[PDB]
Amino acid sequence: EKKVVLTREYVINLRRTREVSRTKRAKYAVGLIRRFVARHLKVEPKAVKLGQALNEALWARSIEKPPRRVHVVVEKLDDGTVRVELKQ
Amino acid sequence: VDVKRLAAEILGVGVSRVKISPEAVGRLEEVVTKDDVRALIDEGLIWAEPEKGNSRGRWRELHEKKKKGRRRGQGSRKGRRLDEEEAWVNKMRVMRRFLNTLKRQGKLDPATWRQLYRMVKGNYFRDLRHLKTYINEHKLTKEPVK
Amino acid sequence: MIKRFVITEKALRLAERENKITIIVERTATKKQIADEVQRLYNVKVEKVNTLITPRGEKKAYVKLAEGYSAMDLLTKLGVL
Amino acid sequence: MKGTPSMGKHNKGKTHIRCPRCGRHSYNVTKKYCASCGWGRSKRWRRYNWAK
Amino acid sequence: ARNKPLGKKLRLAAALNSNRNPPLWVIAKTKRRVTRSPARRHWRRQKLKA
RNA sequence: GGACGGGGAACGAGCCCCCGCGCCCGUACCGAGAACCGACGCAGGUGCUCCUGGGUGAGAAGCCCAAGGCGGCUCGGGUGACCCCGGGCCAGGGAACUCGGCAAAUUGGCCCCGUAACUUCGGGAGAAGGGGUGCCUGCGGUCUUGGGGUAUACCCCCGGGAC
RNA sequence: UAGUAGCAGCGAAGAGGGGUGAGAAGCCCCUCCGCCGGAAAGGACCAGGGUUUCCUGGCAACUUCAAUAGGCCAGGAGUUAG
RNA sequence: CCGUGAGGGAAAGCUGAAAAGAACCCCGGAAGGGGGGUGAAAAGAGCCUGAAACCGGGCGGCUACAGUGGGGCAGGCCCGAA
RNA sequence: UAGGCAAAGCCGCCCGGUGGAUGGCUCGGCUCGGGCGCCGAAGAAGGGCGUGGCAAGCUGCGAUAAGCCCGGGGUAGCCGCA
Ligand SMILES: [Mg+2]
Ligand SMILES: [Mg+2]
Ligand SMILES: [Mg+2]
Ligand SMILES: [Mg+2]
Ligand SMILES: [Mg+2]
Ligand SMILES: [Mg+2]
Ligand SMILES: [Mg+2]
Ligand SMILES: [Mg+2]
Ligand SMILES: [Mg+2]
Ligand SMILES: [Mg+2]
Ligand SMILES: [Mg+2]
Ligand SMILES: [Mg+2]
Ligand SMILES: [Mg+2]
Ligand SMILES: [Mg+2]
Ligand SMILES: [Mg+2]
Ligand SMILES: [Mg+2]
Ligand SMILES: [Mg+2]
Ligand SMILES: [Mg+2]
Ligand SMILES: [Mg+2]
Ligand SMILES: [Mg+2]
Ligand SMILES: [Mg+2]
Ligand SMILES: [Mg+2]
Ligand SMILES: [Mg+2]
Ligand SMILES: [Mg+2]
Ligand SMILES: [Mg+2]
Ligand SMILES: [Mg+2]
Ligand SMILES: [Mg+2]
Ligand SMILES: [Zn+2]
Repeated sequence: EKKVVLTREYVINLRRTREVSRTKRAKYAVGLIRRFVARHLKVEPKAVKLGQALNEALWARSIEKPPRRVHVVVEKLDDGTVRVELKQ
Repeated sequence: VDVKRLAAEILGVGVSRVKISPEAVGRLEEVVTKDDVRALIDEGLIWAEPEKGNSRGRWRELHEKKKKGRRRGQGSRKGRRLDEEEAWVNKMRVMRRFLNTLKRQGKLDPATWRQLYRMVKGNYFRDLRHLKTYINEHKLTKEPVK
Repeated sequence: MIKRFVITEKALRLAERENKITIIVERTATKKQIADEVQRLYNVKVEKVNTLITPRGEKKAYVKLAEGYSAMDLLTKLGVL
Repeated sequence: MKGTPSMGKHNKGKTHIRCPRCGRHSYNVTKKYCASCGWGRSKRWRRYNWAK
Repeated sequence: ARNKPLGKKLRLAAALNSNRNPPLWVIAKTKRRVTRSPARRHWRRQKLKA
């Protein structure tokens, strides 16, 4: 029922995951995406909602090997929340 | 209450395989009895996920290859596979029951039977085929043994 | 010898479904004495008596009445329900 | 080994139980008498003058 | 233990019956002078020598 | 339980049908990297005491995965200096290190060939030393387990298993 | 001393979405990811412990952090034999 | 309560004459806070008095080119009602 | 040149928080003097368990269980500490 006011596509580069401890990389990538979306959509990082396909993509190779980049679609809602989903 | 604990008992599966639909979150707080859980199972709001059986497709393909002689070379053996003591038991029974039948049928005289019996016990013969050839070569029977 | 009746959720379920009354008796009462006491006091017939001693040290008897007497009716008559 | 690891073996056995006469945790079950009141070996109550 | 003697079980029953604080109306009746019970204990900390 | 004896009654069973009685105490739960002992919701001890599917494999080894359970050996995030603890690699040299090859490294399974002095004749011995090892396509052998062929072994045909 | 040491080391770990709630990384549900699987982990059970079991409610204290959770607290219940 | 046991073993007194034990309003998730009450006095149930160490705030003096505490003399700032 | 003018820090007083000293109180102790002096198979002392409407401990009591009967004292209140 929530209306969409803005739609954008981004390629988020996740190469920073290769510079942090191997034991946390997939979780770290979730934080990278929230900070990216909050920066490019001017919202707080807790206002960013990740889609299931995006979460599954980040974890597809377990905690150590998230992908190097993700192509996502970002939707801003009429109430100020933001949805991020894998482009597919 | 813990609905998964009750559902697992009713469904007869592990708690690790009981799935409760998120659409029934409103109704989970009202569960009191196992009959209440039986209502939710009947409505399809609680079910059991099918168990995993390890797939044997790869094994069955490999099993056929091994029957044709593959993947059993020198580099794939790490210990003893042939039971030598069991092989002796089979070798004695194969030879003795052949010789004892020939004597019971009158095709072998007891003197010749005893010599062959002791020669079988003495590891003279490699296998039943070798024993037959010796019998045929030395005319130890009136007619050749097949 | 009878101290009180047990009127819990489990006890009431056993009254309706299995024709049993649940009582607390003196800890030294035996199954023979419990059956005699129930028959004398309430004029019923006892089929069998199961007993246990609770973790609080009290003896509880599940007393099954014979098939002509109602455990639910007896509790109502006594006014303990 | 004599310290903490050996304390692990004091979890299951007993030397004494409760005495029926005096009620203390002092009845030596193997010796069959009470270390406090002497019940089981002495019909008189054990109490020494060196004890206050 | 699973296999208990009754005499020990009855001493355990007594400790279970006594392990509780004074009722709230006792606190009111004594103007908050009586709030604790010496028989109050926790099964993990204060061990019975039963 | 049986046998071998002694005594007694006129009835009467180890068989069939049928009737009656079976008191007292324990029974929850943990049973341990949080229910026991160690002052603790303690990497110890008690108890891994008894039981455990599939693949690989000599293996109740390790590794991977079921049944079943767990993410509670009860802090989270960011950064990616030094230094510390625990790991990986390092040209040329190869014990020059050091009390000392400490530590690390080398070797490593299985099959074949081969194996010295000495010796209490048993051993030494896996002495030492040399070689082989994957995958695929076919062709064989030795057995085993059923069934069908005159058919109890042999022989022929069909299905499965091991080497 | 000092808002300092420790809350690392003993070969598992979390993440997304939803619900509850004054308040949620942590409670409940699903999905994804992982660890054990002849076992610090699954099945049974002796001693010892003694109510820690189960239900409802709760969060002053207790849990090396948090908490709406809990072996904690309050109230109720539960152990049946030739 | 400690020790298997023989044995060993603490801490911990005080509202007020009278509960008159804090109505009622606002805020807080709650402990509670503000206002407003009772009493001669909050003495407020964590209850007579309420010291020092210790910590917070206010005030006086000093404070980043000058090595510390104590005494005497001289001076600056501040207090100096009884 | 000094003042406006100040960092962190120091000293002193006031107020507050913490703490529980001091002072007052005392149904407790201690010492001395006087009296009185055995209980138990008619089952003692001691212990365990139970016992209250809401009751955990102490005290009392014993399945007749903070109690039952008779008499005397005591008259209007009572249901121990509380
Ligand atoms: Mg291979
Ligand atoms: Mg041999
Ligand atoms: Mg029973
Ligand atoms: Mg010693
Ligand atoms: Mg002993
Ligand atoms: Mg313990
Ligand atoms: Mg059980
Ligand atoms: Mg722990
Ligand atoms: Mg599973
Ligand atoms: Mg950290
Ligand atoms: Mg090198
Ligand atoms: Mg040298
Ligand atoms: Mg040198
Ligand atoms: Mg070495
Ligand atoms: Mg640190
Ligand atoms: Mg592992
Ligand atoms: Mg964790
Ligand atoms: Mg694994
Ligand atoms: Mg294994
Ligand atoms: Mg286990
Ligand atoms: Mg529980
Ligand atoms: Mg609960
Ligand atoms: Mg509790
Ligand atoms: Mg005061
Ligand atoms: Mg003056
Ligand atoms: Mg300053
Ligand atoms: Mg007595
Ligand atoms: Zn004694």
